[PDB]
Amino acid sequence: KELLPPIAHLYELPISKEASGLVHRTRQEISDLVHGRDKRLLVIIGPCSIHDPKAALEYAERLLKLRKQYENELLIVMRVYFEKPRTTVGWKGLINDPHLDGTFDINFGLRQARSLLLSLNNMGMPASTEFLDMITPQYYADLISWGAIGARTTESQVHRELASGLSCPVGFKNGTDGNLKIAIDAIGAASHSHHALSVTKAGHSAIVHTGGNPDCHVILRGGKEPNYDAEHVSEAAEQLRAAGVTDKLMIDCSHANSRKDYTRQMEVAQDIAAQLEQDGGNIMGVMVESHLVEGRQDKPEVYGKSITDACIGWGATEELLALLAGANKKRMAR
Amino acid sequence: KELLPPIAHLYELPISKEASGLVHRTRQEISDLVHGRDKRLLVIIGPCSIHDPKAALEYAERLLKLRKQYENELLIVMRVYFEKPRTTVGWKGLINDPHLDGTFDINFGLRQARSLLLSLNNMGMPASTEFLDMITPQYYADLISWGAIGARTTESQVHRELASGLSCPVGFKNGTDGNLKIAIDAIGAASHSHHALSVTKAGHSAIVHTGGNPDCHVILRGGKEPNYDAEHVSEAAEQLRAAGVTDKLMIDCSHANSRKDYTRQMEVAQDIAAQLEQDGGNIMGVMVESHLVEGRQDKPEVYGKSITDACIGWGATEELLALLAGANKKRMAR
Amino acid sequence: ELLPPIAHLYELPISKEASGLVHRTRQEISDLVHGRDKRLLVIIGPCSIHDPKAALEYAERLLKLRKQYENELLIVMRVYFEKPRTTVGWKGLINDPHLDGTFDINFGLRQARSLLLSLNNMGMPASTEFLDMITPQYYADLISWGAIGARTTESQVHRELASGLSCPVGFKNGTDGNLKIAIDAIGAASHSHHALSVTKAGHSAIVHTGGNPDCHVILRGGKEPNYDAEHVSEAAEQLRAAGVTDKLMIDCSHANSRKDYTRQMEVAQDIAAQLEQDGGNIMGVMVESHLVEGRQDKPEVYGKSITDACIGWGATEELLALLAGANKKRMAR
Amino acid sequence: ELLPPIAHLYELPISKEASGLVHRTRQEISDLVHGRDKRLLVIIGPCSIHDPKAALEYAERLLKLRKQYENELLIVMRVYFEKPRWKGLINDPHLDGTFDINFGLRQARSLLLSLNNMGMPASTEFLDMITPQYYADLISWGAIGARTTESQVHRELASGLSCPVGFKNGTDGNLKIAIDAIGAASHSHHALSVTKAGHSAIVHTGGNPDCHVILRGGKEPNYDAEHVSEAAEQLRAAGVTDKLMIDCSHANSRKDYTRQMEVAQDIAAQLEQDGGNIMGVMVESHLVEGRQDKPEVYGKSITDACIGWGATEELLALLAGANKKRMAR
Ligand SMILES: [Mn+2]
Ligand SMILES: [Mn+2]
Ligand SMILES: [Mn+2]
Ligand SMILES: [Mn+2]
Repeated sequence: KELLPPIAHLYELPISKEASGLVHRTRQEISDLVHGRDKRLLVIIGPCSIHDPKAALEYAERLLKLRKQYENELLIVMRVYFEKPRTTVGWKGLINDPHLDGTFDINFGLRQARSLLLSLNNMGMPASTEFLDMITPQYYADLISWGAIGARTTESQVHRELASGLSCPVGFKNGTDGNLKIAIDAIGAASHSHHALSVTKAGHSAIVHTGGNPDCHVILRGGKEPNYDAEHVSEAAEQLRAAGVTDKLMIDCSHANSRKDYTRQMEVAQDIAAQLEQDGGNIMGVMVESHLVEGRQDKPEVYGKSITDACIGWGATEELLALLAGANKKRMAR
Repeated sequence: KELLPPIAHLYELPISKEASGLVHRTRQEISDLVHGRDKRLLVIIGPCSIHDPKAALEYAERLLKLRKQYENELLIVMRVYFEKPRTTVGWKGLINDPHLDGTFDINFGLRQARSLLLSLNNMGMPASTEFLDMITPQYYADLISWGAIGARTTESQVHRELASGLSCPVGFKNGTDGNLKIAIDAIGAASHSHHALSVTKAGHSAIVHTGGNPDCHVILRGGKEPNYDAEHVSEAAEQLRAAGVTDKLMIDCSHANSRKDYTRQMEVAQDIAAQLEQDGGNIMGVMVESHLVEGRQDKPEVYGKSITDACIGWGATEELLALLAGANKKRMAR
Repeated sequence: ELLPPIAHLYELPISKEASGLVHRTRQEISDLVHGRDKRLLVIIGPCSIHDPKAALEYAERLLKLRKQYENELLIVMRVYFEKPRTTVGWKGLINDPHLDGTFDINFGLRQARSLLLSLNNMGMPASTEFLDMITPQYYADLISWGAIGARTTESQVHRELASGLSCPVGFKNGTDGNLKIAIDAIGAASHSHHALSVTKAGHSAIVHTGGNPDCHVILRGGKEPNYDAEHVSEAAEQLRAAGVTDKLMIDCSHANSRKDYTRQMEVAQDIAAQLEQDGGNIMGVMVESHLVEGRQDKPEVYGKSITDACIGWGATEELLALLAGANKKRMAR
Repeated sequence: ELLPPIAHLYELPISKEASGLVHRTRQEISDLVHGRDKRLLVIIGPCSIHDPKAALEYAERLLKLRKQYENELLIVMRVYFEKPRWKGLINDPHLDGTFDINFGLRQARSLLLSLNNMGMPASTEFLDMITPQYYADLISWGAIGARTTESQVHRELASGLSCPVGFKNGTDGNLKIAIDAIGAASHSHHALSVTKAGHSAIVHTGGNPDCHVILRGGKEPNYDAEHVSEAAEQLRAAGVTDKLMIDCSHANSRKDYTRQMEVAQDIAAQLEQDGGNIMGVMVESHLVEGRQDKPEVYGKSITDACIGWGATEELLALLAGANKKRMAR
């Protein structure tokens, strides 16, 4: 199959006025969190990965009510990640393999991804994703209010350059090691201007002079040990001030910080709430892996149940958000 | 100024019949080493970085003599790296900054890199390089007999896919932590077939189905602790066997193993040499950083003196190669 | 920003049934060009397409005649998107799809492919004029017979294009009355060429064409009209002397009709008589027809040309029954 | 695999001096088209270029006459790579039927650049929608063939070119097609083209205000005073420049090279009597006269027969002398 260029997809699914309005302001609102001008708490919450658009839309419908209810405390954004990167061997995600049958139908996957994101934004839910790849971003980055670079790629030069060219805030994860320095450096690198090689909306390789991305930050996501608590937060903030970059950071309640057990996500959030109640001046956000139904499954049999990492279910998601708004209500009052 | 596609470079500088046979043959020869079919020692030696083609060619002429001289003991290949990754400080290498003046001139830079490579293979010197991104390899991979993926991108899914479609053998580095698993996972992923995005010789994005690369292997390059000795090699080999991948590996004499001191490359070589005399079954090659003149300089004033990592000079290079040839002749005769 | 053909092919893939109609009809026409079959090819429909709704209603009506007369005539609809005008005027549905002087080529190519896919799906093959080297890729797969413009029959690059098409192509005699250029053009179109063109992915490239063996001539007047037996017999002699097929198409409209739509029927009558007598050299005719007769400067009335004047449906029924009847007798000898 | 223009522009960028010469020659020919200068444009040289060595040798000689006659004639070399029919130098640069277009475009661009750099401006016929951008930048004057003057896509092409362009009457002898072609190419167009990078694209051309007609025979040869007055009328009637070019070879010579001089004589006399509407002539000329089927003799055509150098000297002197008088009055 010939790969369709971005312009093909952009022509069928142009950004709407409302969607570009929401991306613009959500980007702006998050910038304010990164630089300490607003004290609301970014919450990146949703499925480990998107495998069904229908489930994703219903998830977004519920999430949206809670984003509106808690809007003075939290800034809620949906995880719309298309894949779980592989150490090896599972399913590569919606874009790479949208039919979940090992066919590669990238053209269909990118169309479906663009469509899901346009629809979420159109209903009022801004969206987040991880940019793995140097070529796919162009397809839907205009519908993204916040991007991640993963633990496995935060050290990659071309990923740092990718980030320097995006128009959304970007979070960089510490190494699968626990190494924070690679993420701090990455901030350095992404904030500067670069002469990169990328591919245009028309599908041709090209030189792009990036403008630098001034709204990057660190994500604490565990390593050898969990790095979510106050002491790890304090040490990180120190390192961040020493490199002269922002000391506002995000914490991932999931992955290595929950030690690969979804039931511990709540416990990590409880620890974060307590830091917000005492002080927690260095935290601008959190990350949660959440779905309609808890746990995981190998085959997409059950509706709204993850097929990559296990997630908490809707019930626990309600509790968890209520917990963080409350604790953040108090921090914003001091 | 606009970016030229690989076909423009291939039309000025087509691969000669001699270079392509030299490449086909050297790749096959290295595959024999990776899979334990031959017991010669692969030796990847040469400047930390190429900043001058003239000095580079003169280096190769001398190195060519030793390659012939030790051809029954050592398989010698020139290091032809166009940069040292640098986290935000200094010269971006010869492809990005070919004029060494801080400008960016990638059309000139890719042209000059291909020229050099074409001239090295025509004189009878095979070449090795590090593939950093997904776009530039297409400009000269046909001239490369062995490649490396940088420690910084070892975990990167997109670099693993890159390696899976390269036709040369590829070596992957243990992590900046001393960590071997990530290199072994990389061999895993790079040996499989992948559906990925890349850019054709014509400069267009496209879907590629890679065939998988069977000749990948590990490179031991230190972590917090140097990892060139018997014990580390023994331990490395076990992990490799337990993962069902080749237990033949390469050891970096430079950088962390040298404790970042160019005067210690010889020490590490000695240790490797004693392993070869004794047993050394699991060693298939070594990396060495070497130039016409020893040391380093901040600015490119002195002819044939590195402006990136410090290198051993030509004299010490002859002594080291002689030491390795002699040790390996002994291994080969048992 | 111009979208490559692959973008339109992804949204509007050719269906199996369209695929089979195109294939079948190109072969069927091929047999007319080379005299293996004696049915009369009729290219018929509006001068230009300005409204897909009317074109669809027209195709529906035509399809029924296509079947009624299926043993005497091979009816293929005319789906031209413009009349080339040597003065100011509407640039046609591909360039100006919105009919407001806008240029919106993406929308226009998409709409053209869609109409053409809809027509093949309903069971009506389609013909068109290929006017340039770039747009045909977007829908050539949906076309059973093509024409090269009278203005481009001498153009080497348009001859190279015909050599690459997989449908039969017709070449017109020169506004002069000139037949040599069409004969030369068949000459050239039948050979392999190494030309430059644009790929499905939107890139310039070298293509090696295989030759198009199913080309033929179209008689479209002077100067003086050239549809009668005397002109026909003369064309055939030259075609033979050139060693190319001596089966030809005659255009009932335009200059052969003295630029008057009410005279298309008279040209058809004369062709009917020739078919009744002998007319062994005629393999097809061309007719400008719409739902309603005539023309109008603005698109005010439904199914009425805004380019050249066409006969209406009433006259269309009459003209076709005449050629079926007359060709029935040809085929029975 | 077709290289894009940018690959050839990267190897062979226009020099400071070539840029100057092109801009100046377009501007000077423009002056002839619009009646600010009364020199005679002479488009002269080989029928087709099949050897760059010969072409550079010919240019070297033509240069000397371009200087000698710079106050009377504006001499521009004819650098046409083919004759519509051997498929020409760009298609078949090796003259062996192997179609190495990449080599042929490169060699085409190289020769053009050398010619400009030696002080010799250059003209060619744009046949094709895709090739022009590989070297339009080195051309001071373009032609559209009689066989494409009616083509809409070739009119649009000329609409986007920065050099004056001449349009031929048809193989008819039909002038109206070249007249409607000026109208069309003078307007702005939304046409499809190919970028310097090799991708198809929408380009909005700005219009070409320096176009004009080329009289090149019928029918009956159409070079004389009467035929000229007839064309002028129609051109004025059509509201376009009544200043035109006359081809001395091809139809107007009855396909006879020896007769080229004859046409030039008629033209000279008009230039002396009055000849106000003539701004240019075209002549087919090589180092050696005649023609050949195989390229065995150096400097001799293998498409249309040309005059040799000796006759070129005479034909040029005759046109300069005649035009000096016109410019005197
Ligand atoms: Mn996950
Ligand atoms: Mn180094
Ligand atoms: Mn018409
Ligand atoms: Mn000629």
